[PDB]
Amino acid sequence: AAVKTLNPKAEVARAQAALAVNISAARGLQDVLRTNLGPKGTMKMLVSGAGDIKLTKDGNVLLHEMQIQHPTASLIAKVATAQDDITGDGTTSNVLIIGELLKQADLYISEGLHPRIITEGFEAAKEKALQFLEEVKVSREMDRETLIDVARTSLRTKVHAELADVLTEAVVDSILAIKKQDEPIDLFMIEIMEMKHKSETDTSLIRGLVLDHGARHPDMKKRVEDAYILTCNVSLEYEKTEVNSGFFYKSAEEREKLVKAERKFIEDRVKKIIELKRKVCGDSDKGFVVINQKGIDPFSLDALSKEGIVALRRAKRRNMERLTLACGGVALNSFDDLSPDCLGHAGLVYEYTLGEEKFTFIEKCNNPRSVTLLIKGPNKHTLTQIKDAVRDGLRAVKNAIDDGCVVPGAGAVEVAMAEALIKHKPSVKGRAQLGVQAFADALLIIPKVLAQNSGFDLQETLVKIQAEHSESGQLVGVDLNTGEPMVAAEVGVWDNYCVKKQLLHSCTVIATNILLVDEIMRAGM
Amino acid sequence: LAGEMLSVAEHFLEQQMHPTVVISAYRKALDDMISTLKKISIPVDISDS
Amino acid sequence: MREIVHIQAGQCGNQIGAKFWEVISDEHGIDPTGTYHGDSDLQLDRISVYYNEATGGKYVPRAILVDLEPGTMDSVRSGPFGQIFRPDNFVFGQSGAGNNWAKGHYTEGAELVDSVLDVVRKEAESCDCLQGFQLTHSLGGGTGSGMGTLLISKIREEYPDRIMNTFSVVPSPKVSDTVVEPYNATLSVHQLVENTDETYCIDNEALYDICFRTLKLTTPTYGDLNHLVSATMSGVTTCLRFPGQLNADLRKLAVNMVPFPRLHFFMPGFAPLTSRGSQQYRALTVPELTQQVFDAKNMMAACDPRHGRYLTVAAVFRGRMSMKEVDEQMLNVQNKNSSYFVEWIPNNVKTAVCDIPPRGLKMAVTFIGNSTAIQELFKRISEQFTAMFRRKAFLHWYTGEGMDEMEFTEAESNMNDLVSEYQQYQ
Amino acid sequence: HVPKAPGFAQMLKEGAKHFSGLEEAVYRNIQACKELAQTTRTAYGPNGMNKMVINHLEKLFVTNDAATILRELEVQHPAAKMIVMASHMQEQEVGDGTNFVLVFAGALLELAEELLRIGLSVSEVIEGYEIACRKAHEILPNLVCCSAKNLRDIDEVSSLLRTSIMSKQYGNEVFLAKLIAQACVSIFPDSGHFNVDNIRVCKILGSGISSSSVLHGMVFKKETEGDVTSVKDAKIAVYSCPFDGMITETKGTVLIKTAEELMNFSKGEENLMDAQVKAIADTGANVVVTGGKVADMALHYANKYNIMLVRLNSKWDLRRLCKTVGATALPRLTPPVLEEMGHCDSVYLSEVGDTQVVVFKHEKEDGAISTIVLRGSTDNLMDDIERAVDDGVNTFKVLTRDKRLVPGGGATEIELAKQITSYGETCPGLEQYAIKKFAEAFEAIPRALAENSGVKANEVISKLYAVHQEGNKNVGLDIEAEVPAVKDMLEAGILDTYLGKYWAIKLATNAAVTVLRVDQIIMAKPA
Ligand SMILES: Nc1ncnc2c1ncn2[C@@H]1O[C@H](COP(=O)(O)OP(=O)(O)O)[C@@H](O)[C@H]1O
Ligand SMILES: Nc1ncnc2c1ncn2[C@@H]1O[C@H](COP(=O)(O)OP(=O)(O)O)[C@@H](O)[C@H]1O
Ligand SMILES: [Mg+2]
Repeated sequence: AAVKTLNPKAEVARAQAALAVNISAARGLQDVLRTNLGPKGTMKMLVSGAGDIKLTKDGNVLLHEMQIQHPTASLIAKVATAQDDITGDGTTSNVLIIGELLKQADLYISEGLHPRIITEGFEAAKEKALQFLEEVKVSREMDRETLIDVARTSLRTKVHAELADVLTEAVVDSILAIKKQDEPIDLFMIEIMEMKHKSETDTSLIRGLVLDHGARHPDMKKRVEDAYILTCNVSLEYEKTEVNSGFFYKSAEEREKLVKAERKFIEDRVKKIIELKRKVCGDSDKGFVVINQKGIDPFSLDALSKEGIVALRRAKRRNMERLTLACGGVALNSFDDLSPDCLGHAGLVYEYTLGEEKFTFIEKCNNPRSVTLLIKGPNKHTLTQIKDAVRDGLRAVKNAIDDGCVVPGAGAVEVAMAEALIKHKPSVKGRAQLGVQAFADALLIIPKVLAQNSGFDLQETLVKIQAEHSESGQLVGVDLNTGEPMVAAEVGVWDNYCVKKQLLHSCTVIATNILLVDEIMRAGM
Repeated sequence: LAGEMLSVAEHFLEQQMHPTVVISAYRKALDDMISTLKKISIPVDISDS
Repeated sequence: MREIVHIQAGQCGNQIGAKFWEVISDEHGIDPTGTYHGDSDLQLDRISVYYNEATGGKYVPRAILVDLEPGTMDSVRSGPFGQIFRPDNFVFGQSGAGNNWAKGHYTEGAELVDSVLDVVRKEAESCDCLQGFQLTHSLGGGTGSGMGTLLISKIREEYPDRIMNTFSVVPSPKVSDTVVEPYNATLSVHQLVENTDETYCIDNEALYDICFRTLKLTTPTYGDLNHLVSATMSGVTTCLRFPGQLNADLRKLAVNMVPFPRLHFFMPGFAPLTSRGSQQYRALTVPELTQQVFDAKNMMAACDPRHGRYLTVAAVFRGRMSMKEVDEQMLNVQNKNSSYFVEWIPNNVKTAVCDIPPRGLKMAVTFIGNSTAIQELFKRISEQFTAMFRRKAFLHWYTGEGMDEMEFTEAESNMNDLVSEYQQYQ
Repeated sequence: HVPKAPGFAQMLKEGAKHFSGLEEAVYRNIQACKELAQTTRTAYGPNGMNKMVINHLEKLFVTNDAATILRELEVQHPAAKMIVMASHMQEQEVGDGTNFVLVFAGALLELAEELLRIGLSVSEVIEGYEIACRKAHEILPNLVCCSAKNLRDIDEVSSLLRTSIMSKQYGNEVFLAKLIAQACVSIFPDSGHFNVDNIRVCKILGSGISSSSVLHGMVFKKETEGDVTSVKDAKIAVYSCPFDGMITETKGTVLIKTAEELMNFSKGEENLMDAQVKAIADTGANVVVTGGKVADMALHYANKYNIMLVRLNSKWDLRRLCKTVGATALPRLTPPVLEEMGHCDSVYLSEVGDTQVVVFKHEKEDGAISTIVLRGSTDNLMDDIERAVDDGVNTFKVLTRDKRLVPGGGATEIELAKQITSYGETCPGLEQYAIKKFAEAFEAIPRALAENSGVKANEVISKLYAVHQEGNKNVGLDIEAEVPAVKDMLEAGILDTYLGKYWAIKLATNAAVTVLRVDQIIMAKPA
């Protein structure tokens, strides 16, 4: 080789050699990740070097937390990273298309043909697959019963179907009360808190917010009803000047006068708070809660506790965005224009301690537009199962609201798309006739893996499914309980349109680029 | 078969049973398996091809 | 009050940070699984400064360990007393930095630093009065320059008024690890003179000749390297962790170390330096340890204090001694060697002492102070930065992650302005 | 000559291992959790044995409670950590029954290997266990025979707390039941939230367990620095600031410009501190407790006006003292205290076991806080009784949340083994085999009680089903002597933690299901 002459410590791979490196590594990631596609998949226990258990079967967490050092596996992991970043689900099915787009193409390239001829057939097959996907999508005007079946499909494939009935009520009802009137739903308004209280099948949907820090004073009230939220960003603790100044005093009687005077600017901020409580008709209970993102010294905590004001400290950055919408106040950065217009309202503000760790709850709001899924998993690894499934389910219902159409389920899309490429296979009129055949057989791995994980036959299932599609017009699919071809649009199994659109685009470009690689080498030392 | 007869023997060792009791039950079961095969047997004509 | 949260970010920060808590847990007598083994208020009063007391008597160190590597921080997981921290103070990173400054900011830093700021928020809940933060990192490391520069900028959005005491491991002028070390050293310091106030300079490869000549070590390693660095780290945080007559916390150290806020590069060090066999055959007096820190044999960086001039001198002693002999001994050097000191400062050498002895040594002093010794080291970094950027060598490793050619131009103009900033009073 | 087998399809690990299949992953997770079930089987029950466990810090832990054993054993198997963390959740929820999780889930996975190797796979064992687990939570309200409702006093809760004590302290079951009765009932919140943090244990090295007692107050391990150790009025002023004066926070610097400001500065500092100590002597205070340090001038006027000083370096101990005497910790220096004073009955000092202690003893108004002063011959014995005391405090929190009880000692698990077997015989499906194996997992729990008592468990488990003929539902185990002839449990008084039995079945079933879901294991290189 030429690279061995210039650098003697530089490995290389030739034309017929680098193709066998990328294809055999794509089969290595395919044979591992095909055991978790669908509800009948198996759980994978992932142990790191420390010893912690990461029990999950999502395709993005499997590829990142896997001890593999391969250049081909690093290319598929980057495409799988963007699939779980912008649209959630569609990561396990992403790798299985690339694992079949390189295996079905190896049957032609090794039999005399050139790899560029196969890539010309992939673009002509992608044009028909994109037009066929727009004909099978179903617009259902974003009904709240439709979004249940969309969230149920994404949640079953990550849990054992006892928590899928609980998490669907916590995902669909959370995504509806955020934004209205054709507004893009921000996913930062949903807080995900990890608790340990009861059990995994006890995750509820808090209509307000759940803060992970409690009151930092023992004399404060633990349960406050009909409260006023005062969201602050000022620093109530003692701060000095920016210029280094210090103090200078002569006698000991002037020493105590400087300690009283150095807290005057601090107590002026506290006197603006306790006078706001007297201007909101404080002849009742009239609870007051200050979340107060910046820290508070215990001198001001003792002053606010005597008036009956609960004061938290050290809040998050987005806690001044979620609580501002939930309480309806104004997140102030100063106390120069304090007014009752910037105050919030909550019917119940209470705390609870779980092993010397308080959790502040804010509930009973009118129109919060900001909720919190309270995950109460028993173990530490069970919290990672629900959190990775909630964000897989929240991004599934967010795409079904933004896009106006719903795409059908398991085999109602991939089988019908492969049959459309057979009748349009002589439409290319050239050497790329076998490229459309390699793309149509690669899309059939989704009914093949789902029939394999459920325990049924692989080839006997695909004959009966393609027979019911060719002898009818209904988009029939795979049933993971009986094996008979069942329609996915009637049983309540749906999918996202942007997932299937990017599965035809991200997997096709990354397959046409890998097949055109013939000089895998390592230089730079 | 020896791996399975020891598989069921491990269950009784957890039940605070002495190994001489299980072996004395194995020898009584061994003498009855030989007598059962001789009752279900069939004579063969060795001259038949 | 005056709580300080410690942030050990980087590969070299966790190796120093592993032995940083070994000195504090031994001097204070804090049991890792019990409650305490102190004797009086010299050790039991300042527990709440660096530790948060849990319910039952167990003490937890206010420490955050950040690393973009699972295998590096696993030694601090279940190794030399690493099971004492919080479980959420072990933020791992599955994507390595690769000794690249642009990769740790735009690729790794865009997804991790929102979670690292959550650990500082949970540590600040148990702080009734947050004094500041410390940051131990390195310039020649990927995580030390990636998760050390981006972490120090996002912490000012939440803490704009609090002081900062950064610890920076400078690269060595003797040996080199990779050719992107002038790139990582120029970019990390260029955002460090912007809005910080304290930064030390420790050279690890320069200490291999100190252990070979003075500490009598034939084959040194990383374990013998960080032992005397931890003695220098404990010398600065001595009056912060032990009460005494010369009360000077980090707030009093931020003012009386720098007359100007930009020229905040110091030269740490300590004294004496004894081996494992020749330690008991040596007496330690007050003018013996006070006159050893000014020479070149007690420097933590590869610099020469015999051709420079100091600005502010602070020294912390260990042991009950007469501190009036320290000021009278150092005032006689300021009259005969006035070209090395300041001409208008009547008391250049400050005094600090405690009543807690160190580990191993009987008496010990530390040297904290800035001079023009960082000026000659900043010229060699900009000299290597000039020859590499003029050929534009390995710029696609940086510009492919989100950098540009104008990014290195502004990083070269202000770093050469810092050379002229130290060139005025030299 | 000799060839070898290389990698085949996906061997890309740099020193890591990979497990897949029923034999390499599922059956090896069963055999690893089977060894933890046989480990704590000896320490289960009133006749259980202790275990001297040495952790990485070379210190001794001797106990018979399975919760603190797993915290010191450095287990590295991943599926074995799932049964350790499930037993840790039993300690955080109810505080008792952590050994029940290791026996029940250890028998669930052991009988799961007898089902995967005989027939159906994990798709029906998991669905077969969850059917019998939901039916197991329906028999538990039907097995409640007594309730901890009538006469909530120190006489009735002494017998209700004997079961949690005798399982770890068999010989000291009577004296520890009286010490846990005079402490838990005295801190009652008058039908409110019961706090387990308001009971502290002061380990005093000395004589045996017969000298242990419960004092209404708090007992510390510090000194006075004064001569006012005899206080009978006990008006306590609590401060969190250091009792040494008032210094500023920014820099602090005295500036002298003339000779009148230098000479009068020393006398002006003494008159400033004298007016602050005498300000609390005019209010009637006797005990001044601070959190920080105390200067020499503060000790000069504390002994002059005859007020006692208490140094509390811990800040969590300072908050417990405010709930003891009913005071408020003042962050500022000494004010004229209006109404935030403390009020105790007797504050004194005494050297007990060569340890000078400070006792805030409440004579008449006894119920604000309780402290159990334990006396032991060794420091390791006082840790084992403190584990037995804290299990008695957590049992009192269970009876506050749910007053129902079930007959323990083996009487509950046999009735659970009989009703689940009735559901298994009436199940017209292939999942009935896992339901009958779920009832046999309850059979091994009184089997561990008979093996620790030196009795043959085959004759013990045969008499339990013979006396459970559809109407008794109460006969457990009589482990006081050999040749059992087992009797009733309501007559002997062995019944405890129905809510403890409710969470222990739910957590151990979810622990065994989580192991069976693991079909493929990918571990990393350990460091
Ligand atoms: N209830 C169901 N019935 C049939 N097929 C399903 C069902 N739920 C999910 N699937 C199929 O499983 C496939 C993978 O789902 P999922 O694992 O959530 O996404 P990914 O595999 O991309 O991570 C989908 O293509 C879908 O068709
Ligand atoms: N007096 C008694 N007679 C018979 N059995 C008893 C007696 N006291 C306790 N036991 C048994 O000892 C067992 C102790 O269980 P234990 O280890 O305390 O469970 P956990 O670890 O969940 O607290 C109980 O299951 C109970 O049946
Ligand atoms: Mg017990």
